Amino acid sequence: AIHRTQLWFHGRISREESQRLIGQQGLVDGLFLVRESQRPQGFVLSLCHLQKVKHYLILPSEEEGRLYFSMDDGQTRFTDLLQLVEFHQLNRGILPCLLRHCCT
Amino acid sequence: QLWFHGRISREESQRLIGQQGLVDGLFLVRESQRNPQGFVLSLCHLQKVKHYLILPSEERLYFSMDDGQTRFTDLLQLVEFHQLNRGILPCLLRHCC
Amino acid sequence: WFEGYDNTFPC
Repeated sequence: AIHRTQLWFHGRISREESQRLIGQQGLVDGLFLVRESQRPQGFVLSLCHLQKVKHYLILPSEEEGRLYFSMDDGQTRFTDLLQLVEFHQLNRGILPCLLRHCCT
Repeated sequence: QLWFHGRISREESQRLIGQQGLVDGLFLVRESQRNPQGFVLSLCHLQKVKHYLILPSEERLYFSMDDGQTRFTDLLQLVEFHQLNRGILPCLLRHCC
Repeated sequence: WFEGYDNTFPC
């Protein structure tokens, strides 16, 4: 719920709307936002790379018995979305580029 | 010889692993459908079964779960390696289904 | 992978 205090968080918007928003802010490489998946406790990171918006699914899992999030089916795990974003500003991980600029 | 289950479905593997206790590190290897060349590593972690594709390629024939970053000449070597080391896995393999 | 997304990682 802290991700709601983040400006890169757009809550529940469609893929189309996320690509319009990223377009509006100039399709800069590493321009990104995070949003709700249409069908829960799941999210999409929408990221511009080489003038294209790509979409990375972030899925929740439990663990004794607390939720974490992952983009790689649990190989890399995060307590919350802020941790995930902050990680990927510095490390590409599975992404094609760093997260460089917030899409507001 | 135990861990290789020839061909069985994904579900069939989930049921086999299930009825052996859903324990951490409980695992089996199976052939895929298809890719007759392909294989799958069915592994239980947190009472959940996950399935890791094992694909062959050529440089020299090798298998990989991660597109060539980590290579094995055959399935046995991959298994033995992952008894000691996690690799891309969530836990070590230690129990044969 | 995840069908419909751009996730790429060890499968």
